[PDB]
This record gives sequence, structure tokens and C-alpha cells, in this order.
Amino acid sequence: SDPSSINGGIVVAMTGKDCVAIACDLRLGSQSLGVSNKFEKIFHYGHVFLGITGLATDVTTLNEMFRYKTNLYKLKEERAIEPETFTQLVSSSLYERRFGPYFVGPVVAGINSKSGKPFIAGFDLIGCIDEAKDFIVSGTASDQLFGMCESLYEPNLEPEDLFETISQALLNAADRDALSGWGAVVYIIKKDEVVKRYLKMRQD
Amino acid sequence: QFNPYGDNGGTILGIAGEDFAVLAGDTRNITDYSINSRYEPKVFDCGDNIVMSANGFAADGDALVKRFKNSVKWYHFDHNDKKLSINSAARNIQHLLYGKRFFPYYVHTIIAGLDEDGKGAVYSFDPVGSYEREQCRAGGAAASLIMPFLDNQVNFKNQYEPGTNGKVKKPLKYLSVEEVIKLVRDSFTSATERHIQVGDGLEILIVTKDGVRKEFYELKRD
Amino acid sequence: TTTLAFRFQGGIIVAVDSRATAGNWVASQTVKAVIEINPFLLGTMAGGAADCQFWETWLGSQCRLHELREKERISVAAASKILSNLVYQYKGAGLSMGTMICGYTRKEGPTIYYVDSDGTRLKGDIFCVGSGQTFAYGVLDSNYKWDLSVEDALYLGKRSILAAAHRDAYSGGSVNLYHVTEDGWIYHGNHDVGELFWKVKEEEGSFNNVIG
Amino acid sequence: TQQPIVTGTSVISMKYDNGVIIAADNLGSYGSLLRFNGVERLIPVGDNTVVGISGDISDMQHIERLLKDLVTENAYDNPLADAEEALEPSYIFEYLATVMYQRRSKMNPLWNAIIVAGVQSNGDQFLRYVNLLGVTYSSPTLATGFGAHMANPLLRKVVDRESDIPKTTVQVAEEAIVNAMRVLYYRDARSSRNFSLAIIDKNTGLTFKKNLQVENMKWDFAKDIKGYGTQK
Amino acid sequence: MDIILGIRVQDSVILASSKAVTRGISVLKDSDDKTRQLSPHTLMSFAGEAGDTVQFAEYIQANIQLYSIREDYELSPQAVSSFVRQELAKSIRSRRPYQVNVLIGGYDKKKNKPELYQIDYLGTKVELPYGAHGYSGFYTFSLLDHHYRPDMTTEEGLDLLKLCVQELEKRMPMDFKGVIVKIVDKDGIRQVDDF
Amino acid sequence: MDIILGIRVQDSVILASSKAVTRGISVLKDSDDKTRQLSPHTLMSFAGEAGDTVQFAEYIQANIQLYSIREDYELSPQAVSSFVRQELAKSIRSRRPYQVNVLIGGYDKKKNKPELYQIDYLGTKVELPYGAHGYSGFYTFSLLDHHYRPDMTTEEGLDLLKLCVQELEKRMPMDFKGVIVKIVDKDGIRQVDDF
Amino acid sequence: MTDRYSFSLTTFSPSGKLGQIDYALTAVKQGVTSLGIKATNGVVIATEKKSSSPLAMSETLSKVSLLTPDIGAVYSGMGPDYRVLVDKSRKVAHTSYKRIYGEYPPTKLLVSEVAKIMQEATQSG
Amino acid sequence: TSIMAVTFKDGVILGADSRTTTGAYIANRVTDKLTRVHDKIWCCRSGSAADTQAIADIVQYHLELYTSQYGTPSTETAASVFKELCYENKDNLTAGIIVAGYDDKNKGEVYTIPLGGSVHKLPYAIAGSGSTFIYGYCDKNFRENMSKEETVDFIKHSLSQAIKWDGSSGGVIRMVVLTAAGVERLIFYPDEYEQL
Amino acid sequence: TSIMAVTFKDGVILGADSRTTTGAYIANRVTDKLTRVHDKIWCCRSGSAADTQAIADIVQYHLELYTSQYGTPSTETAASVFKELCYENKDNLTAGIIVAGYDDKNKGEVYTIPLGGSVHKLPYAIAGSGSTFIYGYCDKNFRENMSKEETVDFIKHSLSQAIKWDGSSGGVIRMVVLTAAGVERLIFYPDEYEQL
Amino acid sequence: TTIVGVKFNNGVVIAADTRSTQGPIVADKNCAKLHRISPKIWCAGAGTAADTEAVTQLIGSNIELHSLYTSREPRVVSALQMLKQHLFKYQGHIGAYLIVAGVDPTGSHLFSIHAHGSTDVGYYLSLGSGSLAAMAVLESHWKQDLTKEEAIKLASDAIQAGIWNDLGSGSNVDVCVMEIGKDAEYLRNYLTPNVREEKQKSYKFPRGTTAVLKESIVNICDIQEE
Ligand SMILES: [Mg+2]
Ligand SMILES: [Mg+2]
Ligand SMILES: [Mg+2]
Ligand SMILES: [Mg+2]
Repeated sequence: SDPSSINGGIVVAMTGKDCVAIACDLRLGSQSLGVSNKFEKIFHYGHVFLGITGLATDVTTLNEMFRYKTNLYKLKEERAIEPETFTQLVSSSLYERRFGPYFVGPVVAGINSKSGKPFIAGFDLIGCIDEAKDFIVSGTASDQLFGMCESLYEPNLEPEDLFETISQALLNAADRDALSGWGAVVYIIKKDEVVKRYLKMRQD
Repeated sequence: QFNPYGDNGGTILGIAGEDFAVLAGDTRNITDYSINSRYEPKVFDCGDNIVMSANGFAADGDALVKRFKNSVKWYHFDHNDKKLSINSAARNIQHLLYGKRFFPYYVHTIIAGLDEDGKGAVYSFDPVGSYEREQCRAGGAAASLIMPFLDNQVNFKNQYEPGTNGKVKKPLKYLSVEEVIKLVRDSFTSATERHIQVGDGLEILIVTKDGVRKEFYELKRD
Repeated sequence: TTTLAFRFQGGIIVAVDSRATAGNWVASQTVKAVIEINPFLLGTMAGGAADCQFWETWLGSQCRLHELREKERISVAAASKILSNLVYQYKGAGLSMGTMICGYTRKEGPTIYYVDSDGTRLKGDIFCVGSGQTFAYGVLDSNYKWDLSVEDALYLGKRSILAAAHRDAYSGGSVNLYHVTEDGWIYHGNHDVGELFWKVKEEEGSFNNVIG
Repeated sequence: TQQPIVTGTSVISMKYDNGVIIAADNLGSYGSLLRFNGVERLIPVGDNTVVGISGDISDMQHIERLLKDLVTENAYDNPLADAEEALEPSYIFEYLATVMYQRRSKMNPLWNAIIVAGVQSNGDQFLRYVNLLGVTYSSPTLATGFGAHMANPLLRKVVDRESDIPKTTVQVAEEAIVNAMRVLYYRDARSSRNFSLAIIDKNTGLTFKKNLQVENMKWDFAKDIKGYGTQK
Repeated sequence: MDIILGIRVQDSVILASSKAVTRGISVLKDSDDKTRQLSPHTLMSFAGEAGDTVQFAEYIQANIQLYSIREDYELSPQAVSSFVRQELAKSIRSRRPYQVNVLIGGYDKKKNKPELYQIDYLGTKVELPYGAHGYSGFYTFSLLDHHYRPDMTTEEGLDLLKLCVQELEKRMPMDFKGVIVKIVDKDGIRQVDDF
Repeated sequence: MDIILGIRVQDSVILASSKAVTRGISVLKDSDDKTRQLSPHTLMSFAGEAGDTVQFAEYIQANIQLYSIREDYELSPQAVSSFVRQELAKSIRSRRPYQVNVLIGGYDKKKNKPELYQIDYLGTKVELPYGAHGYSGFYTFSLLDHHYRPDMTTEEGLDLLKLCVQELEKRMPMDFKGVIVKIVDKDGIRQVDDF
Repeated sequence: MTDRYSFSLTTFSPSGKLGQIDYALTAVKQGVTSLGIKATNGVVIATEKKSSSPLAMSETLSKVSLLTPDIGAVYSGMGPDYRVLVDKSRKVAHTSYKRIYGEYPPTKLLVSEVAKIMQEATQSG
Repeated sequence: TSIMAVTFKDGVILGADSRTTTGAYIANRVTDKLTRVHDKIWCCRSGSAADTQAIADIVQYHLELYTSQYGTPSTETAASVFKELCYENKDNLTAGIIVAGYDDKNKGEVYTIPLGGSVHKLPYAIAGSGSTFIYGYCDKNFRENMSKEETVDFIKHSLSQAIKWDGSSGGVIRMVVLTAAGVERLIFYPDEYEQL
Repeated sequence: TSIMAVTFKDGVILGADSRTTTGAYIANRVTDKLTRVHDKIWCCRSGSAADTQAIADIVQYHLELYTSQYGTPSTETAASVFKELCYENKDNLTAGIIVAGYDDKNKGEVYTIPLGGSVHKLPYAIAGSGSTFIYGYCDKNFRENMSKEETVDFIKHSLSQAIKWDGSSGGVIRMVVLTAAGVERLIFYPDEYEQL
Repeated sequence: TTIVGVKFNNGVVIAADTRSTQGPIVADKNCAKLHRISPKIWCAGAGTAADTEAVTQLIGSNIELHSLYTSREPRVVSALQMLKQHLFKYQGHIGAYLIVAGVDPTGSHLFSIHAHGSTDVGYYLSLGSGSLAAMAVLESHWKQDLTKEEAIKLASDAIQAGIWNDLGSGSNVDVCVMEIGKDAEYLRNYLTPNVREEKQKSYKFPRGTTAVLKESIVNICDIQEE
């Protein structure tokens, strides 16, 4: 009944030293029934990464919508969109459906190509921006993620250390949520290289 | 219409060591967005080297603890001052809770102590009496924030030995009382940051063969 | 929760998962869904944790009183009926129970009774109860035979719970196995689903949809 | 199950170095109607305890009778009724707390929020709260209803923790209480200007002050306020 | 509804759909074909609310046939499934939403690969080796999880499908009057007339 | 519920009762016997709410068996049916009523006549040549109205019963997993093991 | 009433000329000189304040206008046409950009929006 | 809320309390409920603060535009504009407005517009939650053609009682006097009116 | 209903209207709401007529039995018996009763027992649906130690206003005077009190 | 949320806490609730955070265009009129509760506005779940003719009351001071009385702790030449 918890799933993003990380589980379900273990919730438009949790049809729809808008942006601006700008676009796009909203929990992650500054941001389903320095969480195990991230996180972690921190935050949070899991992916993002790692986890 | 139940918030945590056990809980009592007390004890020494906490609706929690302490007293009267074992206390509490199956004590109960072999023991109850012996159990408002952390840092879940890449798990080495208290303090410090009902103070009761000891630590008051 | 029990040549196999949930929140991964009524009788836990624990523990007390008074092991028929008649008294009050009372006596042989909080009492060869019951039934129905060996029967029950643990969100944690003989039940260990899944995937070649 | 009819608003209280102070206005409201203007909601029990009650007044009058009966009953076959075996604040509270929880457990509550203020035999300050749900708690400051939201923040600036109690004099505590009552009169629509205040001190005993009024009020600044935005 | 199953094997996609149409008390028909050919190498089965199922399916069929004529070209299964998803995603926030769940089984002639897409009435699309809608998956997925291999032949796929249907006929309370089975491969779409 | 049919022929009463037991999503059993022998020449089939059906049937069985022992005498089918009716009539104005519908098929040894009684959970009793409970009558009564004769043999009764079951298997949405058929005559009660 | 001029008033002549645009350019030619120069660390735009009367306060007439905090505009030709274009340019910088991206448009894109408005007055009815 | 408007010999006086509540919380204890829609046409507002503010602002706009075209509007005209808004939007409004104004031709006039959007021209009017408690007092004590000082005393005493009994009323007593001489604002504090 | 009881120098006077309504229909226009529970202890009834009649009858019984054993009861004692019934049966009653009586020791006393079953001893009390409209008037006009004639005028004027504004009140004004001299019944008709 | 506005001698000050919550969970521990409508017109919002941001930026955008059109600096009464008419039109469905404060050529102003479109004038105001705690402090210490320094102190003290006593409020105190004839000074994290203590333990993992199935480079660059 509650649209934000029919399909399940989680996204988490973190900042480190000259890097950002964003990670998601791979589950898609119809309440109790697991349907897909390959439903990736992180997308990227150039060097800007967007994770989206919530109702899966809206996740897919919003990805297609932001691909649409970032493609036109690039043609007109003659440059790829930045994380700060994209964050405002997500906020604008969500609030224009204020009274018929997409049931989603978006998370933006990326590095400004000009300043080199790491950037993350979160939103509620109608566009309120949460621009945290440390971490952003979203999904059906958001409480669990808040608990993991709050205790495991420390500032200025190196890329390979940040990977371990965010991976463990996701994994153990997902293992305390019925509607999250069935695989996981972690993106480690630096100014001009991005690594994507699939994690091994329990499949129940 | 009259609602006989309320929510006084609070969060509690029980961890069983090899030859000890701890039962911790914050000292904050609330209703809605108000603070009733910054120091209202929630974990109690019930005698016979047993510690108890009934978290949730404080009136039901106080009633249950009061009745259990009374059960300990009468157990001595009726059975020649025999010490009430932690397993026997657990079964007794089940019956106290299930006695009100159709008008429950709106609490999550945890007891801690030592079993009859001197090993650490924690027992966890639902509001209507179902119970189980556990190694690690957080209860109350911030339980969802704490338990995943404990799975990771106590039971070393999802942690593997470097170089093997997932083939060899991190071995489950025994924790000292000092190591456990660190995890308890960090659990409540984190819970205080991210949960509005958690804060003010942390009171820990440690149980060994020597008896019951208390430790108190301040928490953020916002 | 997912629980099953089936009769076969070598007695009864009982297999359960270990997960407990409060909404989406996984409260426990280490719950005991098999209640050891006594050394000869087993009961499964589904629905209300407390209701099942409390009344099946109580059942053991009634079974013990029976054998003291009658100087004879209680039948599974009589033991199951004590429980079903009890919960039938409470019908409408809101008890939640779905259990299999499993035993092996001389007069009856291996026997399973499905007992339920709305008063149902069914004798049967195969039962599956819980949110993941349909997944377990699929593996059971296609592989069940009366002339299964104790080894193969134990694996079938384990594999059927695994099937449920995988697909059902509210089932998982670990698998507990029991084998009920005439001389009593025998525990066949706790099996973490996380480790079991990968082991079964490799050895069996199943779950090709999942990447490992 | 019932609904409160004639009601009393906030009861506020705090500890200080040598005792406790408790206060409550003299109003009995009938919904938005300020029906009864001479209602005493602080009820002394002996010379060491004062029970402050908010909520339903008919239930308050019942509790008042229970306490009166408690004093009578304690004196029966008790040669030390005015000495070692006199009623303590802790006895009076636990009794009320028992009754309140029993009544909520029968789904027929006494629709009240109660604060028992007093000084024990050994001179210790007693201050504990109980309500219609049987919920109990203690704190250096305690307040019911609106007082919980507006008085506590002010009173907690004086006594923020246990160690502030010995540093707080009776003059400072009374001053803080009286100011809080003024703030409640400004901001609580079911409050009155008239109130009662009681001090229970381990040295000077029980001082019960009736017919107090909120004074030194600020209203003059209202003359300059015009319209709701653009009006001049 | 009822029972729409799909399984993608080595060189084909197999769709199995129940034949029963029940209007409350009575079974009005026991030979209903719950499928439409969208293009020569793309088949869509469907289940959901009465009337809306056929209306939606025929509407999609008409649109894909229109595209085929305009461009003289068959859209890939992926392209068709995306079009169908958008239509359902559009439909949920409508005045009156189509309550239709579909499986799209197609053979991509460019990549020489069979493809199975599962889309529910919300517009939730997933590409799968095997899929279902409603309660069908609850009974059949444990069997498919066990026996499925990506290199299965069409005949092995049909045998695994028979085992799924047998389990459904055993444990489902509704009598769905068997299934019509259709195979989608490089040569197009054909019906298995004995099942 | 399910399907409990009764037909009274020349020299016997035949009761047909479905074998399925369904708990919501799954069919837990496909060999359930929804009947109790009250006395050597009296059989009662039943359908209704889970738990209450068997509890009521066994309670009636115990009472009739008690009467049989006390008096060393078998009560007539009419007497048994009246006792059962009163118990159900008593039950409706209870705190929690039994929701149980029954058919009582008996052979009266005094009158040498078969007798079929239909009693619903309200205590509504009727003696009939053929009867049913729930939706069973909706499908079967038109066939019974056409073919029934009071002088039918047991074999003809079984053939007419097969036609009724076939119509049920065709037009009913629920799969009731066939029926167990029992015959009550002068020699007592016996089960037809192939149907 | 109703605007019954739904047809183009600018059309191609046999020679391929769009007369009304050419004539608009002629009006610009008659207008007072304005210029712009780009430097390495800035841009300058300038024009003459051709006061119509010495009694007029030419400070109240702004020929050089702020469009965004980082964009300015000057013109040559018809002053009233410029004024309304500045109003439209300022608004379109918000409606088609700032309210979407939370920042002011780059120079080239704001120019593109102004250009679009001017193009439409060359084809619309 | 306790509001009233009273005609007297030299014109009309509007009176009001200053309490605005959100449940039992006093959100504003110094509210100005006497609002100006024209130089010598004011109103007293009761009901939804959002509604009565929105209405008053629209009326002020209408009378400003009226004045620019047709000169000073009558109090009757102002009441009609209020009524038109309240009546036509009765389903979506909760507004109880008293309109009071001074003409030189018509002198002091008072119109009350209750919930339905009806209009009633009266010698004096009372409204708001606190008015219920002073129907008896006001009926017994009102006289026509009172002096300024008598009318101020009448309003002060009346609202004093309304405030005394109504928890939704309180704070200061604001008054606005409308005569040929001009517009005079008055304020009376608790220490003054509570001892009456 | 409009009811009140007022203490004065020589004792106490109870006053009431005579209107009883079933919705908008006046079921009885000459009702007697002043009821006798003892020789010089009377009460005014408001709320459910069935409830207040049943209560008054039980109280009359209790005070009759009291008198037989312990002699004449006090007005306080009568109020307590009323309170006991109203408080203990608050869930099933809708009764608002004013108790008024004359002792020689205590003289005139008035107790009001509102819906909850609380007791409030007052110099005077008002109750019923019509009382709301005269809280202001009664507070401004009541004095302690009035004469019989002043108290009759005070009640007559007060209930006249309550009747004027409250549709649920009306008919005649009944009064009962309780003094050392005895018990006097008074009645005042519409033509008398409407012109006040 | 706790938000206050306080008038003083030559201007107005507005303050707020920095806790944003998702029910009982703290989403952001250092949220910025002090928003800018125009350079010298600032406001603070309680209620639905998306609504309070959207409505500020919309009116702020229209205020900027209005300022350019009229060649005048924006007025607080304009921001207020535009806000209330917008909010009233949406009948409370836009859950924006704001305290609006600022200086303009007319003088210094302080207003509150509620979601249904009602506005209020005052010398001191509070809003949000900690408004009662804050107002208790304001009613105890507010006086006429406050200095800039006294007003900043009173405002931050009122926010602290909310921080410590309201569970919906916490963390830090933000302040903005708008004085007549001066630039508005935004004082982000004016007070920081809730720094988290050092943890007992480091939770930095050994490298290689997490099990990995696959690694791959993600192509974020565009299609390359040659
Ligand atoms: Mg999981
Ligand atoms: Mg906290
Ligand atoms: Mg699972
Ligand atoms: Mg007042």
C-alpha cells in the first residue's frame, strides 16, 4: 500500500578525501516476493551520479527524465552538468509534482570538474535538499543506514578506505531489512576515474 | 476515546560476554516532543545477580519490573532462599507477560546476568512473552540504528580476512568487558546524534560473579 | 517465517528458517522455530511467537502429566488434540498459531498434525506453513518420495527452506534441521543461509540467475 | 472511558537547596468558558507534602477526599501518627501512583496529571509526577500541561541538573516560579491571573500562599502594533 | 487474474497463459487466448482487470503495427517493452488506470537473442530469464530457480514449464483450465497445440 | 466451504463431499474426509468455518454414541437430525455461533427407508430426496430436478452424482480436488473407493 | 474585437527579402551609436544619453540595463522596444533557467532566449 | 475573539480584544482585529484569520478603486462588497465581520455580516466567541445617542466581561473612534479593565 | 433551560424558566424545574429530564431516610448526595444541577454540580443553555446580602435576558424563596418580564 | 524546529536551530533554515521544508524582478503580501510557516505568516515545534529599546531553549542581523554547543575486508577521437 516500500531497496552516498562514493542494493520485489536481483538504482549523467530509491516505476521514469534533461542541457550549454546544478534540477523537477509526487528518495553524488570539490545531496519525494558534508542515506533501511554511517564514518577517508566503510554500512544495514539486499554495487568516484564494484552478500 | 498506552521513548542494550553481561539504557524519559526527565533510571538490579529493563510504555515497564522483583522475593520465601537462575527468571517473566496476553504490557523487556555455568546471558522478550536467549540485543527507539552496528562489530558480519577475498570469515574472538563498554558507549553516542528521543545520560549495569556494578556517562542534551 | 514437516520411510523431517520481522525491520535471524515439546515430540512455530512458545511449552507439561498418570507415552493424536482443543476455547480472542505437531510412536508410526488457531486439526504427510510456504512446497512436491533415505530427506527439507529463504523477503537467517525417530528426535544442526546458498549453488548448479 | 469536563491547567514545581516549591492557578475551566475562579488545586497533606493536580476537577475532588481519608486512616491505632509514623511524601505519591495505574488498567482513568511535592523525614526533597496513564517520573523541575512546554525551559535555566539544586536559594526558586506563572498567563488561554503557591522547606516547614496575582506585566508595547501587515 | 508464465531459453522465449475466464460465480470460457502478436517476432501475454487487459493489448498491438508500416522495420523487443512500460507508467497517474500486467517475449533478430520482459501495471519493467505475474511466481519460482539453465533447449524449457504447471494445478485453489503455450524464436511465433 | 451433496435413492442415501482443504493461498490437503459416522446406519457430512466443522461433528458424534450405549439402541435418522437441528438452533444466538452446515444421510431400520436431511448453520432443517450446501446446489439441482426418480437404484444414483460432479468441475472456479462418496443403506455405511 | 490578425505581417518578397526585418534594421541605423569592447579581465558597453529635452532628467532613462548580476545590455534603435525586451529578458532568465537550475543563465543562453523572442516577432501573427 | 461596534451621537466606535489562539496556545496576545478598509470605514474580524485578512484586503482594494472613480463610498456600499465576497464564497469561508463607518450624510452606521453572508444593519453589533457571554449585558445597557465617553465605557465594560468568561478572548482592549473630527485609536490594558 | 439560585440576606431564592424542548418543538411550556428534595432544600434541574428527575427522586429518598434517623440534613449534605450520584454515574448521566437550601445555622447556601459531578459552593449560580447569555449581566449586577425584593428583581431581570436570547428557554419565570419564614412560590408571566 | 524574530533599536534579528528531521530521525545535523528573499529581507521556515524553500525562492525571484522593474529596493510588505496571497490560494496545502524579517527604505519590519495565509505583526515572534520553549524565554527577557547586542543574545537564548527542551530542535544556532543603513550580516553557526565527543574506537577497516565479485572501470568521459 505504502508506495515507498512496495519494491524496497537502499542507496547510500559518502564523501572522502578528493573522492565520493555511492552505493545501492540490487533487489526489486513485489512486497514479500523477490522479483529481480539486478535492479541497479544508481545512474550517471556524465560525471554526476544519481541513486534513486522508492517506487521502481518512478525510479525508471526519473532516470529517463533526467537523462532527457541532462542531454538537452549539454547540447545547449556545450558542457556536462555539475553536481550542484543537477541537484537543483532534481529539486525543481520533483517539486513541480508537489501534489502528485514521484514516490522516490533520490541521492546525488559527484565531483565538481572545475573546483575538484566532492559533493553529495539527498532529497525527500517532493524535493527538499539535504546537502550533508558526511553522508546521505535513502530507502527502506534508512534507519539502519543512519546507524551504520553515524558510527563507521570518519572524514577525509582515502578512496580505498572509503570503499570499505560504505560497503560495510550498506551490507549490514541491508541484512537487517527484509526488502533490501540480493546483491550490491559500490561506485568509487575520483576526479577522472570511476570504479564500480559488485559486492558478495547473502541472498536471502 | 481513552488510550491506555503511551510511549516514553528510551533505548536499551544488552550484551552477553564470556563471563559477564551488561545491560545499558539511556536515562531520558519523554512524551511526544517534550522531555519529562533527563535522569529517570530504566535498568534495575532485581536481586540474585539479575538486571532487568522493560522499555516502551514506562507505566507498564515499572509495573512489570515491580512484579518481577516481587516474584524474586516470593521465590525465596517458597523455595528455601534458593537463588533464582537467569533461565528460571526468563521463564517466569514469560508467564507475567502472557498473563496479560489480551491487554499487554506495552514494553520490550531484556534481562541480563550469568547462567548456571557462570557464562554471560541475555534474554529478550516481546510484549506478550515470547523470549529467547541472545548474545546481543538492542531495544527501544534506536534499536534499528544499533543492531546492524552490533552485527558488524560484535559478530563480525560481512567482515572477511584480507587477502582471501570473501573465502575466510573474520574469526569470532571473545570480547572483554572494557571492549564491550566501548561498543555500548559508541552505540549510544551514535544513536544520540541521529535519534531525537535518545540522549541526556547513559547508565550501564555490569554483571559478574562478584555482583552488579554501575557506570554512568553523559550524553548530548539536545 | 517458513516451516515444513514431512513423513517418510525413516520417520519425520522437520525444517524451519530462523528469521523474525516487525514490518520490514528484521528483528532476529536466530529464532528457534522448532519448539522441543519433549524428547519425542516437536512443534513448529508460525504466526504468533508467544502463542506458539507458550502453549506448546504448556503442551509438554500436559504430555508429561499424561504419561505420569497413564504410565505410557502420549500419542501424537492425543497430544495434538490437547493443543487444538485448548486454542479452540480461545477462538475469537486473537491467538495466532500455525503449527505442526510431529511425533513417532509405536501404535501410530511417524505422525504429523497441522494445528491452527481457528481450531483446525489435520493429519497429513507433508505440511508447509509461513510466508514462504509456497516456495518450499514447490521443491517438496517435485522431489518427495516415501522411500527417501534419511540423508536425502534431510537435504530436501534443507533445500526447500533455502528456496523460501531466497525468494521470500521475510524468510531467511539460518536453517534448523530435525529428524524424528521412534526413540526421539535428533537435531541436525544450524545452517547459515548465506553460506548455504553459495554452497548449494555451486554443488547443485541451481540459482543460475544469481551471480556468485 | 470518559472525557474531562471541568478542568484545571498547568501545575509547576521545582527543587531548591532546602526544599521544594509548587504552584497552580485558581481556575476551573469548562471548555473555553472560564467558569470557576476560586478553585484550590494545591492540596496539602500534613505539614510535609503538597499535591498539585491538573485536569478533571471532579476527579481532583475525589483524589482530595482519598488523601483526607488517608490521613484519618494513618492515625488509627498509631501513637506516632504525628511523629515517626506520619505520612511521608513518598508514601502519598506511591499510593496515588498505584491508584492511577489501577484505574487506567480498568479503562476508567482519573483524568489528571499530578505532582507530589514535599520533604522527607531525613530532609531529602521529594518531587515526582504521575498522570492518568500511571506514568511516573522525577526531575529537578516538573510541570504539567502547558507548564511542561513553557515553564520547564525557564525553570531548567535555574536548575539544569542535580548539582544546581544546592546552589539554588528559596528566593531565586520562588522568583523563577512566579515569573513562569506570568509567562503562562500571557500564553495559556485556559489560565488565570490568580494562583496559589506552596513552599515546603526542611527548616521552615510548609508555607502556603493563597490569593497571589501575576504582576509586573508588559502590555504597553501593544499600542504601537497596528494592522496585520500594511496598515499604518 | 491468473497465470501468465514466461521462460527464456537458449534460442527462444516460451509464454504460458491460462485458458479460463471466470466472471464471479461461473467459468464462462475455457479456451481463452490471453496474448497478442505485436510484431512477427514479438509476443505479449497479459493478465489483470476485465476489459482493460484486451483493450490495452490491442491498443499496443495497433501502435506497434503502425510503427512497422511507417518505417518498414520491426522494433527490437527492448524498444517495444520500453514503449509498453511508458504507456503503463503514464496510465497509473491517470483518471482511471489500466490494471494490466504483461509479459513481453521477443526474439531480437539483430542480436540473435531471445528476450523476456516482465512489466506490471505500475510500469515496473525487468528483463528476466523467467517471469510471472500475480501468485504464479510464488508456486513456480522455486522450481525455476532449481532447474533453469541459460543453455536449455526449447524442449527442455517446455518440460520445465510442464513441471511448473503441474505444481500450480496441485497447490492453487483456482481451476485455471490449463494453459496455452506459445514459442517465440528466429522463425517467429507458433503455438504448441498439445499441452 | 465446499461441496457436500446428498441424494436419497430407493434403498440408500449417497453423500458426496470434496477432498480439498484450502487455507487462503495454498491447498494444504487433497484427501480430507468431511464426514463422521454418528451411528452404524447414520452418516453426517459437513461444511463451513474452519475448526468449527470438525469440532461440531465430533461433538454430535460423541453425543449419539453416548445415547447408543446408554439405551443399547440406535436412534432413528429423524431423531438424530432433530437433535442436530436443536444444537445448531441453540448455537446461532450464542456468544460465538458454530458456522456449520450439515447433511445427515441415514437408513431407518424400523421403516426400511433411506432418509436425507439438510440442516444449515441456523438450524434450518428440511427432509429432501437430494440436497446440498453453499453454491453446490446452484450447479447441480437443475440436473437432479431433471433426472431424479424415487425408485432409482444405488448405481443409477452414483451415475447421476457423477454428472453433478462433472458439471461442478466444469463451471466452478475453485478446484475442490474431487469427492469422497459414501453409501448409507440397511447394511450400514461404506465408501466408494473409486470415483 | 479579438485579435483577428492571426497571419504574418513579415513575409518574403519575390527577391527573397524579409521587408519588415530590413526596415527594422533601417530604424536601428537611425538610432544613437552604442558599442561594446571585450578585454581579458572584463567587458565594457557604452552609449550616448541623447536627451530629448534639457528639462528631461536623463538619469531616469536607462539605456544600459542589468539583466542578471553578471549580464548587462545596451541598444541602438527604438527605446520603447528595448525597454520591454529588457523586462522580458529579465523574466525569462528566471522562468526558463534560475527557477530550474538555481543559478543565473550563462551569457550565450540568455542571448539565445532574447533572440528567440525577437525571432517570434518576425514570424508570429 | 470578542468584537463589537456601537453607534453613538457623534458617530461610531469599534472595539476588540487582542487574543489570537491556536487551540489553547495564545499565538498572538497583542493582535489588531480592528482593520481599515477606508479612511472612515473600518471592520472587526472574527473567524478564520486567513479568510478575514484576505477578504478585508480585497475590500480595501475595491473601495480604493471605487474612490478613484466615484469618490468616497458609503458604509452601506462597503458592507455590500464584504457581503458579496462572504455570500458567494460561503462554502470556503469562515468569516464573521462587523462593518462600521462614518459618513457626514448618514453619520455612524454598523452592519454585521455573520457566517452565512447575510447583512444586518444595527444600532450596535457584537460578534466572536466571547460575544455570547454579553448578549444580556449589552441588551440591558445599550442606549441610542450616547456620548463618546459613555460609548467608550459601554464597550470597555462589555468586552471586559467577554474577556473575563471567554478563554479565546483577552489581552488589551483596542478601540477605534469614527467621527467628523477624524480617526482616534484607543487602547486599554488589563490592569484598567479587569478591576471594572 | 435557564436556571439560577441566589443567596441573599434572609436566605436563598431559586429561579427557573418553564420551557422544555424536543428539538425545536416545545414539549412543555409550563414545566416546573424547581424541585423539592427536602422541606427547605430544593434544586434546579438542567440536562436530561429523565436523569435529573431520577436523581432528584433518589436524593429525596435519601434525605427522607436521613431525616428519620439523624434529623434535618444540611444543604451541604444534600449537595454531597447529589454529587455522589452524578460523579459515580458520570458516564451514563447528563445532569447539571444547582442545589439551594436554608439552614438556621448556615442560612442560605448554593451549590452547583456541573456535568462532571464536581461540587462548587457559590454565593450564586447560573446554569442551563440560557445561562451563557447572562454571565456578563449576573457578574455585573450581583451583590452579597441583597434584600428579598432586590434578589427577586435580580433573578427576574437575569432570566428575562436568558429567555430573550435562548430559544431553549421561555414560558413563565418560576421562583422559590427559602427563608426562616418558610417556603414561598412565585411566578412571573411573559407580559411582566418581557417589558423589563 | 525553533525559529525566532526579534526587533531592536535600529533593525531586526532572526535566528534558527540547525536540526532537520525525518520523524524521530535526524536527517541533517547542520541544516540552514535562514533563507534569503532579497539581500536585506530574510526569513526562516518551519513545517514542510520543501514548501518553505520553494515558496521563498518563488517570492524571492518575483521580488527581484519587481525590484528591477520599479528601480527600487524590495520591501518586506511586498514579500509578505506576495507570500500570503500565494499561500491563501493553496488553502494550507503548501505547509509553509515563516517568520519574515528585513529592512527597506520604509524601515525595519518583522512578520510571521502561516500556511493558510494569515499574517501577524510583532516585536518578538517564534515558530516551529520549539516555539513555546523559545517564547517562554522571549516573554521573560524581551523589553522595548533593545540594542543590537541584546537582541542577538535574546534571539540565540530563545533558540537554545528550543535546542535543549524541544526534541524537534537541536545542534547549532544560526543568526541573521538586518540593521538599517547597513548590509545584512548572516551569521552561520553563530553558536556551536553540540559538537559530538570523540568516539572510543576507530572503525576504519583493514583493506580487503569486503568481499568483491567484479571490478570494472566506468566510462564517464565522452566518445573519444580517432
Ligand atoms: Mg535482507
Ligand atoms: Mg538526541
Ligand atoms: Mg529472503
Ligand atoms: Mg481570558
